[PDB]
Amino acid sequence: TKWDYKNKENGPHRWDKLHKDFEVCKSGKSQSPINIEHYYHTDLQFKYAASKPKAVFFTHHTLKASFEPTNHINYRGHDYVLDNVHFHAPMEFLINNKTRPLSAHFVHKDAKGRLLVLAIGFEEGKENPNLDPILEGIQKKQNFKEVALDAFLPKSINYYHFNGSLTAPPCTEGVAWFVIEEPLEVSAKQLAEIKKRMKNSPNQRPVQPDYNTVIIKSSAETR
Amino acid sequence: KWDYKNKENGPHRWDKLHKDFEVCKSGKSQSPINIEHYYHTQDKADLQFKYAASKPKAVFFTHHTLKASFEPTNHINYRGHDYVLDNVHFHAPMEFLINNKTRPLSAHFVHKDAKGRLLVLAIGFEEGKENPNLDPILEGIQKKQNFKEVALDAFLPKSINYYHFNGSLTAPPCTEGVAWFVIEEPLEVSAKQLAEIKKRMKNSPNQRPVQPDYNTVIIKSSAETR
Ligand SMILES: CC(=O)Nc1nnc(S(N)(=O)=O)s1
Ligand SMILES: CC(=O)Nc1nnc(S(N)(=O)=O)s1
Ligand SMILES: [Cl-]
Ligand SMILES: [Cl-]
Ligand SMILES: [Zn+2]
Ligand SMILES: [Zn+2]
Repeated sequence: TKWDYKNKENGPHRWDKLHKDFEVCKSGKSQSPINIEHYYHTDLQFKYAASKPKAVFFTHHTLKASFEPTNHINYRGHDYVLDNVHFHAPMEFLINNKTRPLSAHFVHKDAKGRLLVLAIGFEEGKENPNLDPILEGIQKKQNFKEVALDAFLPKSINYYHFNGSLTAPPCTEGVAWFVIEEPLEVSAKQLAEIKKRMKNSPNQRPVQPDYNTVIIKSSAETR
Repeated sequence: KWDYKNKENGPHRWDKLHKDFEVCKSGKSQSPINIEHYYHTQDKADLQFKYAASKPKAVFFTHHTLKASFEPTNHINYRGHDYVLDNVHFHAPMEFLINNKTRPLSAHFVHKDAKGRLLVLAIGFEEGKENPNLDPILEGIQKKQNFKEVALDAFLPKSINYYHFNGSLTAPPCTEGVAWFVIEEPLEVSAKQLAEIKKRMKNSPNQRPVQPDYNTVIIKSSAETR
């Protein structure tokens, strides 16, 4: 069958049934997303640059932009190369039970195959020029307009870091999550646009059981 | 049948012996680990002890360990969650490594709350002064009924430094979602206590090798146990 976000046979409460591959979606004790609500206050380097997408496409219910392996985040002496950035409407992670209309995930992998994913919400407000090459380029196959990855995130960020899982099947654990507290802005026309291309259909996995995930809250400079 | 020797049933093959033991290989948050990257933090009063001297319901050898079980009269309260102490058992050598450094012995204080959530407390021993606290266990195991009270309210240090993370049981079925608190400060043990303890664990190492670490989030803090 084909996993989706509907309230029926293939929906999130039933991903585990569709494939044995997806069983950890139910049996796992560190599944994402969660409500980030209880945490501790208290080594992250960015190597992003304007990058022309390898491809920009709609896949498995998300708007996805893939990249050549030229961008990295270095964490605790290991490089995690950015594979792709994709979008969720609404945001999957809740910070103290507050949702944003959109979020973006920056998905990275190190040499051992370990995953590090960075999440950040969007706020309804002013236009965000960075969204445009992705929105302009679903429409193309070839020389894509560069995504300003080095301008995308806040210069100064406050983040929550915890151990979790992929928020979509096969829901693999061992994902190093960094969730940024600061919203980016997106216009009313851009959001409606982005939400419409993901078929006016919510692609937000519900909050999963939280087994007292150890979450630290900190801050860093992205540039 | 699972064991710690280098043949069919050893640590490398636990996932193969039973399908319940599959998370022993497939898990992304398996224990023990080398504790070497961690975050320093506040003393948020998260961890409060309600311990008292307790006579073991039993002291016995099971699954390569020497175990003392207790009545549900002892607690750990964490972040507004109460965990009742189930048992104390031993590992030789110590399973969690602190900054890649060895210990000859460790103790795990295994707790379970009403929902079945697991919290385990670990502390190492070093060769030195004799430890009187171990003696009712060494003395109580060649006996079967009346066990001497274990001074649970005295076993741990009054002031502790610990590392807290979520991990797994270090023995099959390697269940994850285990709340680990590893106390950095060691307790003491004599050469005779260490040797007999090992003989009561049949002079056979019951130490799980270190498993892969997927960027485990560890906070380092401190508390007063009494
Ligand atoms: C190739 C790839 O990135 N696959 C992903 N599956 N789930 C993800 S999520 N919502 O946890 O970021 S990413
Ligand atoms: C009943 C019981 O306590 N079972 C345990 N299995 N593994 C444990 S450990 N070494 O992670 O503390 S405890
Ligand atoms: Cl998110
Ligand atoms: Cl230990
Ligand atoms: Zn995502
Ligand atoms: Zn143990």
